[PDB]
Amino acid sequence: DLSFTGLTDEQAQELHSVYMSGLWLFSAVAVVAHLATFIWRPWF
Amino acid sequence: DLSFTGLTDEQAQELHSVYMSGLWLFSAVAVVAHLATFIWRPWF
Amino acid sequence: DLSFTGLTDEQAQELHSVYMSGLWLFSAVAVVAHLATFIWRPWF
Amino acid sequence: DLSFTGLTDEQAQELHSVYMSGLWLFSAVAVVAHLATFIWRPWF
Amino acid sequence: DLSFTGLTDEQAQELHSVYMSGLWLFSAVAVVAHLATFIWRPWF
Amino acid sequence: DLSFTGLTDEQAQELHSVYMSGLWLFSAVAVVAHLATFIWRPWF
Amino acid sequence: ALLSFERKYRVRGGTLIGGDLFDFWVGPFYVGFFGVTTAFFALLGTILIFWGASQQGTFNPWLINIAPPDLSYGLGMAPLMEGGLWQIITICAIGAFVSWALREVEICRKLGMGYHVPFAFSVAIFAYVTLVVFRPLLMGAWGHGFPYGIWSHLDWVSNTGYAYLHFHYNPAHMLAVTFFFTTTLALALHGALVLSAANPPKGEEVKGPDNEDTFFRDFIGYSIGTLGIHRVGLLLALNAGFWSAVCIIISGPVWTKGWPEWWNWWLEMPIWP
Amino acid sequence: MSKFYKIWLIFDPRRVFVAQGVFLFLLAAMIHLVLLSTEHFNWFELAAANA
Amino acid sequence: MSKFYKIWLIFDPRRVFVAQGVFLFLLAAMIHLVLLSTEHFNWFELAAANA
Amino acid sequence: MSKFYKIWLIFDPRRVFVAQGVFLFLLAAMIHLVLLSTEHFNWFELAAANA
Amino acid sequence: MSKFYKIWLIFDPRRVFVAQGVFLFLLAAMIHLVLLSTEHFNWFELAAANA
Amino acid sequence: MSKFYKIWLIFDPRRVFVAQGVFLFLLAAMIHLVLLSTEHFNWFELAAANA
Amino acid sequence: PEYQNIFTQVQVQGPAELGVDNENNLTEERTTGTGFSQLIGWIGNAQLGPIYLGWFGIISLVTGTLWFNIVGFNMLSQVGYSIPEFIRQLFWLALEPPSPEYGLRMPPLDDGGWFIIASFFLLVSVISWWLRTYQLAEMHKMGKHVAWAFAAAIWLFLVLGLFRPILMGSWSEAVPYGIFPHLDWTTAFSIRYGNLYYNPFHALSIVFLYGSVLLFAMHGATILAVTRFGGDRELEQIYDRGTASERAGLFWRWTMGFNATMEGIHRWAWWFAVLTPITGGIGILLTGTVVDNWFLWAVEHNFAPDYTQDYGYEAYTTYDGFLGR
Amino acid sequence: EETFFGNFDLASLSLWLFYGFFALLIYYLQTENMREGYPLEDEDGNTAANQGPFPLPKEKTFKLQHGRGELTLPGEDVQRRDNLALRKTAHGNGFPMEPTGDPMLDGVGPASWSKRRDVPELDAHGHPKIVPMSAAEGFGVSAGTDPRGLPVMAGDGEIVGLVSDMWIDEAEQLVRYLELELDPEWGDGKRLVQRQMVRIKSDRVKVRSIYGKHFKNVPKTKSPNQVTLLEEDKIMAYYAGGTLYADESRLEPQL
Ligand code: BCL
Ligand code: BCL
Ligand SMILES: CC[C@H]1c2cc3[nH]c4c(c3C)C(=O)[C@H](C(=O)OC)c4c3nc(cc4[nH]c(cc(n2)[C@@H]1C)c(C(C)=O)c4C)[C@@H](C)[C@@H]3CCC(=O)OC/C=C(\C)CCC[C@H](C)CCC[C@H](C)CCCC(C)C
Ligand SMILES: CC[C@H]1c2cc3[nH]c4c(c3C)C(=O)[C@H](C(=O)OC)c4c3nc(cc4[nH]c(cc(n2)[C@@H]1C)c(C(C)=O)c4C)[C@@H](C)[C@@H]3CCC(=O)OC/C=C(\C)CCC[C@H](C)CCC[C@H](C)CCCC(C)C
Ligand SMILES: COC(C)(C)C(=O)C/C=C(\C)CC/C=C(\C)CC/C=C(\C)CCCC/C(C)=C/CCC(C)CC/C=C(\C)CCC=C(C)C
Ligand SMILES: COC(C)(C)C(=O)C/C=C(\C)CC/C=C(\C)CC/C=C(\C)CCCC/C(C)=C/CCC(C)CC/C=C(\C)CCC=C(C)C
Ligand SMILES: COC(C)(C)C(=O)C/C=C(\C)CC/C=C(\C)CC/C=C(\C)CCCC/C(C)=C/CCC(C)CC/C=C(\C)CCC=C(C)C
Ligand SMILES: COC(C)(C)C(=O)C/C=C(\C)CC/C=C(\C)CC/C=C(\C)CCCC/C(C)=C/CCC(C)CC/C=C(\C)CCC=C(C)C
Ligand SMILES: COC(C)(C)C(=O)C/C=C(\C)CC/C=C(\C)CC/C=C(\C)CCCC/C(C)=C/CCC(C)CC/C=C(\C)CCC=C(C)C
Ligand SMILES: COC(C)(C)C(=O)C/C=C(\C)CC/C=C(\C)CC/C=C(\C)CCCC/C(C)=C/CCC(C)CC/C=C(\C)CCC=C(C)C
Ligand SMILES: COC(C)(C)C(=O)C/C=C(\C)CC/C=C(\C)CC/C=C(\C)CCCC/C(C)=C/CC[C@H](C)CC/C=C(\C)CCC=C(C)C
Ligand SMILES: COC(C)(C)C(=O)C/C=C(\C)CC/C=C(\C)CC/C=C(\C)CCCC/C(C)=C\CCC(C)CC/C=C(\C)CCC=C(C)C
Ligand SMILES: [Fe+3]
Repeated sequence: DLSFTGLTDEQAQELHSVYMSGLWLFSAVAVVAHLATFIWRPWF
Repeated sequence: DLSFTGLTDEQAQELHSVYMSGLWLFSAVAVVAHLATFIWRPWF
Repeated sequence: DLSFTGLTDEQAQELHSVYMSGLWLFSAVAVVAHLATFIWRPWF
Repeated sequence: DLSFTGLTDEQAQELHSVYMSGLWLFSAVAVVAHLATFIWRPWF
Repeated sequence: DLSFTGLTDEQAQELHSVYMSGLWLFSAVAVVAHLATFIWRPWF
Repeated sequence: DLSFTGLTDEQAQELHSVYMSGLWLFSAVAVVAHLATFIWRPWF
Repeated sequence: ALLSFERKYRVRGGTLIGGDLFDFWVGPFYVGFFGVTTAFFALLGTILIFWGASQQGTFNPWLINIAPPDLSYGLGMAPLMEGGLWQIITICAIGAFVSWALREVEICRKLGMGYHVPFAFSVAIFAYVTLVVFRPLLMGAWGHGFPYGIWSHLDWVSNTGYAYLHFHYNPAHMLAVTFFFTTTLALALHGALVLSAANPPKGEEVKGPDNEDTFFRDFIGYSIGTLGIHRVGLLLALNAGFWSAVCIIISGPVWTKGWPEWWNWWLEMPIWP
Repeated sequence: MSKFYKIWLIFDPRRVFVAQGVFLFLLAAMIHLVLLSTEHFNWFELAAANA
Repeated sequence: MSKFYKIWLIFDPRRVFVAQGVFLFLLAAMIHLVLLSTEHFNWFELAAANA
Repeated sequence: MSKFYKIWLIFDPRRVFVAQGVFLFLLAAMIHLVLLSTEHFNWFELAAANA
Repeated sequence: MSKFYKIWLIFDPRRVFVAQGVFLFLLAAMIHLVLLSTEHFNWFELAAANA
Repeated sequence: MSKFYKIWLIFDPRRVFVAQGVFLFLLAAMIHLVLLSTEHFNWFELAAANA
Repeated sequence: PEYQNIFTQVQVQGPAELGVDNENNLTEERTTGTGFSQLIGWIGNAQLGPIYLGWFGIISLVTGTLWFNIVGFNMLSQVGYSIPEFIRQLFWLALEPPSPEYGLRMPPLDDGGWFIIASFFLLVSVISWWLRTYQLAEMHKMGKHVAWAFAAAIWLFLVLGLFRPILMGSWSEAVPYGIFPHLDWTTAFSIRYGNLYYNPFHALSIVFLYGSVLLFAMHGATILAVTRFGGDRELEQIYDRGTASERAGLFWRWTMGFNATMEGIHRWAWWFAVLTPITGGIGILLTGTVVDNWFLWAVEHNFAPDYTQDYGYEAYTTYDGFLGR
Repeated sequence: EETFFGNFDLASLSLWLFYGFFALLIYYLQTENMREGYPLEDEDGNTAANQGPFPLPKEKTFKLQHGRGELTLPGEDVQRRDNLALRKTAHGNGFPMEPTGDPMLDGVGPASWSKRRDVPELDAHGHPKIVPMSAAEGFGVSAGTDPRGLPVMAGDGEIVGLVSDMWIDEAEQLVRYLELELDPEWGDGKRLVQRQMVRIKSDRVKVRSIYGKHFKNVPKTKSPNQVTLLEEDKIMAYYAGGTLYADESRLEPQL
């Protein structure tokens, strides 16, 4: 097992789950904002 | 379990509860201010 | 319980009460001042 | 065997497999974007 | 034998084999690109 | 014997024998380059 | 991440104000009260510069230019799009520079050193403040300061130099230029001597201070010593800064004609036939 | 989303709170000053012209 | 890929989180400022013109 | 090609990953900016003209 | 020509790889830029004129 | 004649290789550019004024 | 307050230090005789002398004296050999380069011959001094850093006086020997070829000059602030690290995020100073031979700022308003 | 003059070549300055996961005088301290350390010393460089005020003894240390003070960094005729630690 940071496999999986949840929430908010802006003033 | 700060699970849960209680009050005040400003002088 | 400053729970509560009292008195004075100023020379 | 970084063979194989997966996903998204752009406004 | 870098002959042979594979792949892609470009807009 | 680099006679012999092949191949490519350039556009 | 010898120096205490409310590090950087103020002022100034650039019409680093107001505004506040932004950015910059100096003082106090570095930085701060505060105040208008642009703040220097005709005839400019040249020459010589002592030709032992003293007495007949050279370098650099400030401050409020005319006192002394 | 409380096992609140406090006040000052440099939303000049 | 979680065995999450926060804020500010340098997408000027 | 994985016995993954992360973003930003400097591929001016 | 593998007994691969990467990228960028300063091979202007 | 191998007893094989690599690239670049400067052997402009 | 270590509190004096020696026998050419100055002892060493006399030093001294005397006697003859008027106009006189009509040919003594002779003597003197500085370091068994940094300034010297006039094809492109007259040459050179501000190598030279002054301020202050830990003994700190070096490094690491070593700071200093004349000479050599107007070059390469407002005083005020009528 | 392509002339080519050269020079200069204190560690003593953008340099060798051998850098930190009386105040990184006992006596904080060699520094002749004035031939005071015989004043205003001698640097003709003779009420024996922490007046010598009760714990020399590098580091660190540890008000915020 290779580890530069001292973490373990299970710890990395547990951290990645929450990180991905945060990423998806951020992306959903950005998508809604972009759709509202496109309806307001189209750029395509 | 992974803990760089030395806190436990329950301590982190308590801290997050109080932090989000502060965040929601800040957001509600800002929403009221933004609504009043939009009624005064719209930007859309 | 978690504490970085060395205070206890009861001492923190007792201090926060007086701090809130001072904050409310300051805010009341500021509100009266702002009302007088608006009556004299209104913005908005 | 020769190893300047300290890893073994299996660790290198695993690292390269995950890196290749990431590269392929990045390239696929780039290809879809390029095709949409060409349909919108063709160069060549 | 003579060695300034600290390698042996077998390690050098293996490294050169992998390097030559990479060089040939790069050259093949470049050749296909040059052929497409010459068809599109010939020089000479 | 005089040797300002520390290598022996046989090492120098082998190194020169390898170097001359690369020199000859590099020269050989240049001849084919200069032979096609002349046909395309002579300078004499 | 810390250096191999760094942990035993990272102790608590030595703050002018704040205590341990801000006594920590972020990476290699030390944070304090003045670190917080530095961050606030510097970030606000940079963001305001980029807002002004967007409202100007160009993001080209060579072409961005934020300028002070017209001379008709005097010492009052201008509209933000006609010179007020420059004034706000000037206030932010002064705050940031002072916070940087005070942070250096706190670091010096924690490490147990002298305060020579903040004192030396104060002279550069003084030159900047002379350029943007004292001279416009004496001349009566904020519009006398230089603009904030990479290539537009050279046009200001050119036009200000040619408004006194031949600026090389300014005596204080002569002193400042001499100090600059001498400082550079001394730095070159000092670096060369130390490197030559520490790095002899291959196969040779290293040298000591006796060897350096001998090289310079053989070379020119005098040696200043390993303690005198640092004093001399510091003094030369500080004199350069001080005389630059003096030369700029006498050009506007004290002398109005061309600078060649000043030497008429020498050209017409009674002692000459 | 229900495990977002675990950020406090990564970061100490003492540094985070000062960072957030600096950032929020910086944002507020910047936005108010940006509004003050337009014509339509400058309330000080609007009050003067309206009189 | 289901093995992407191994990025945290190479990078420290504490430094990556700080770098990501700085990068994201700077990128958002850059885009918002690029929009305001055009005539078609400056919402302050559009608000002024519509009155 | 089946032995390309040996590059990780030569180069440290952390430095390589950081350098690639910087390089890719700089390249993408440069290409978008180069597109914006033309007349035929500037989408803001196109949006303004088409309206 | 069968003994060309001995170049790695003289040069350290770690430095050679970095130098080669920098050289190849700079060369490709320079060639692409030289192509864009002409008029017969500028594909952006060719696309603009064609439409 | 056949004693030319002895050059490697005086010169270090590494730095001579580096110097030849640099000199050869610079020579090739300069010759290509000097040819581009003329008019009879410029291939971009000749291709332009051919079709 | 605490002692700041700017002037020495008390001085001591012992036997004079005659210097070290080796098999090269440096003592053979050294003068005998030393002095002590208590006025300069407040800031540095008090001992004066001795000095080394070689062939290069004597040749340099003689040729420099000859150059000085030629310039001075020409200036004296230009005024009628009147000493009071020679003193009155000292800062305005000069020995002038030849006229542009002579090309690279030898002009008459009246119109540049003395200028050429003086230039030859000055060149000989400077090259001989450089040879002396190289030979001393060779005989002391030390490195050759001093000679290489003196050669970097000699490069700009030679470009200003020898290489560029040859490339342009006229000895009339050199600098006159005088105080106010060489500051007139600087300004006229800047005006003739556009604006020297928009020469990128002049800008690089300014960068390096500013940086060298900044670096010396920083290094002097830092070494004086760790002298209480014996920091001024830099060589022993390089050979055996102490707490002075650690504190000096940690100050700048906690200030700006990175630091140096006790030996590595001098490399930074050496490069910043030497890079000034090199970039300056490259910039000067390109002017007139390649580029003839630097502002038009900047316009062509798109880094010249553009101004929207108007020119003239009548766009801002009125003549009566300025006078207060 | 003509252009190769577009606006490209000799000036542009020179500019780009200088850009490349300067990049290489910056790399070299940064690498040359990483020969001391690497690799990096965390606050618990373990190697850090992050090491930076620049790789470590290759090794160089010095040849010392008077038969001390060789020094190769970068290498192992031979000046490292073994047992430090320090404690952590947080479970993570980035927070200060707290002294366990007496910081002035334990050599931590601003009172820190480095582990140098236990031998005196030599001059070109091979003799100890710093010598007491009583054993220097032909030396004497030539200017300024002679401090020998004057009383010594502490930082809190107490008289602790008298100046008995001066230790000078023969090669550079400079005074390095002042030697004191302590009164019985304030300790026994003799102590040294560096010249850079004293002020000489017409009737007294003033030392402001440490107090009267701190003078008996100043580290002493092993021999009455010479001092080693370690001893000097230990003595000067002690005097500098008092600027923060002598009084409680010197450590707390000033406001
Ligand atoms: C036509 C032009 C005239 C002329 C016009 C002027 C005028 C007018 C001025 C001088 C000034 C100067 N002239 Mg003159 N001068 C001319 C020709 C020359 C020549 C020559 C011919 O070789 C020389 C050598 C000089 C040189 C000089 C210096 C004596 C002086 C520079 C000021 C200085 O260094 O202050 C250095 C101090 C500072 C201002 C620096 C301040 C630094 C601050 C405190 C720190 C900022 C931090 C920063 C934001 C951080 C960024 C980095 C982070 C990563 C973000 N002049 C010509 C003849 N000269 C200037 C002067 O003396 O002004 C004071 C000046 O105004
Ligand atoms: C109107 C004036 C023009 C201008 C005209 C010029 C010209 C012309 C030149 C400079 C040059 C320089 N300019 Mg400019 N410059 C201007 C304004 C400025 C300003 C400013 C406004 O702030 C600054 C800071 C500078 C700064 C500088 C320096 C960075 C640079 C000189 C290099 C050097 O190391 O000098 C140090 C000087 C030397 C090392 C000369 C050589 C000395 C030798 C070694 C002496 C030998 C010994 C002697 C003969 C014997 C003495 C006898 C003893 C008694 C024993 N310029 C304006 C725009 N500038 C020079 C340069 O390099 O340009 C690219 C140059 O030629
Ligand atoms: C800024 C660096 C330039 C320089 C300066 C310089 N020359 C110097 C000194 C200095 C700082 C001396 O201290 C030393 C000297 O004694 O000056 C009075 C000296 C000297 N080096 C010299 C040679 C010399 N160095 C040269 C080079 C250079 N040295 C650099 C260009 C050159 C040139 C320009 O080519 C020459 C011609 C003479 C100028 C002078 C001769 C000194 C000598 O022969 O031996 C040492 C002195 C004695 C014989 C004993 C004392 C007698 C002194 C000559 C007079 C002063 C005595 C008085 C009691 C003290 C007053 C204070 C002094 C500081 C004036
Ligand atoms: C990196 C570039 C910087 C630099 C570097 C530099 N200069 C140097 C060196 C270095 C590294 C030397 O080693 C060399 C030197 O000797 O330094 C002590 C020198 C030097 N830089 C000098 C000048 C100089 N450098 C300048 C600039 C710079 N030098 C740059 C800023 C400048 C300017 C314009 O800024 C000047 C004017 C000299 C002091 C010295 C070179 C000495 C030399 O070559 O002398 C030749 C000899 C003669 C011409 C004989 C002159 C005869 C005199 C008329 C009388 C005899 C001399 C007497 C001592 C003077 C009069 C004394 C009175 C009391 C009588
Ligand atoms: C338009 O273009 C320009 C560039 C001009 C812009 O304006 C661009 C603007 C942006 C890009 C803006 C971007 C803005 C953001 C990303 C904003 C983000 C804001 C937040 C995340 C805000 C969060 C606020 C949270 C708060 C206030 C939380 C808590 C406060 C408390 C007081 C809670 C206190 C907690 C305690 C005491 C816990 C104690 C408990 C124990 C158990 C000890
Ligand atoms: C218009 O645009 C520009 C930019 C120009 C602006 O002007 C923008 C401005 C802003 C963005 C402004 C923002 C301003 C704020 C965020 C302001 C916030 C202010 C407060 C939170 C104020 C709080 C004040 C609290 C006080 C005064 C509390 C207490 C005072 C006491 C005296 C209490 C004493 C307590 C005791 C004795 C406790 C002792 C108890 C024991 C048990 C010992
Ligand atoms: C037109 O002319 C001009 C000059 C204007 C141009 O525009 C010219 C442009 C060019 C010449 C451009 C050239 C561009 C290139 C050569 C680009 C090359 C790009 C790449 C090779 C990109 C590769 C990206 C690869 C990625 C993202 C792969 C993987 C990433 C990850 C897998 C992340 C996850 C990693 C993990 C989990 C580590 C696993 C760890 C373990 C321990 C198992
Ligand atoms: C404008 O026009 C004018 C005419 C002015 C010009 O431009 C003028 C131009 C000239 C005057 C040009 C002159 C050019 C030359 C003199 C060119 C000379 C070129 C060479 C001598 C080239 C030699 C090349 C040799 C090569 C490529 C050999 C080998 C290369 C290898 C990669 C293999 C080497 C491998 C080894 C040694 C392995 C080591 C083995 C061990 C056992 C350790
Ligand atoms: C027209 O005129 C002008 C001036 C405008 C020009 O444009 C002039 C242009 C030139 C003069 C151009 C000249 C160009 C060249 C000389 C180009 C040369 C190019 C090469 C030699 C390219 C080589 C590329 C090689 C590659 C890509 C190799 C890749 C290798 C690998 C990916 C494998 C890596 C190896 C490993 C992992 C070793 C295994 C490890 C072990 C531990 C066993
Ligand atoms: C670094 O130091 C060391 C020691 C390692 C070295 O010295 C290393 C050196 C190297 C690694 C060197 C590497 C060199 C190269 C990779 C060189 C490569 C060179 C080429 C690929 C050259 C190609 C040239 C092609 C030319 C000139 C083509 C011209 C074509 C025409 C003019 C078109 C004419 C039309 C024709 C022929 C019609 C065709 C019709 C048909 C029917 C076929
Ligand atoms: C138009 O042209 C120009 C140049 C103007 C452009 O605008 C060009 C622009 C670009 C090229 C832009 C490119 C932009 C990107 C590539 C953006 C990428 C952005 C991301 C990948 C963002 C990801 C964000 C992810 C986040 C916020 C996820 C999660 C955060 C958290 C979950 C926080 C909580 C974490 C916890 C609790 C972990 C702790 C867990 C334990 C188990 C302890
Ligand atoms: C008469 O009274 C006495 C006896 C007391 C005197 O002697 C008095 C003397 C004076 C009052 C003298 C005063 C002298 C000056 C004020 C001199 C000033 C001199 C300068 C400012 C000179 C600057 C010189 C040079 C410059 C700026 C640059 C470059 C120059 C050179 C590289 C010169 C080298 C020349 C060469 C190589 C050309 C040689 C030609 C050949 C064909 C070999
Ligand atoms: Fe130094």
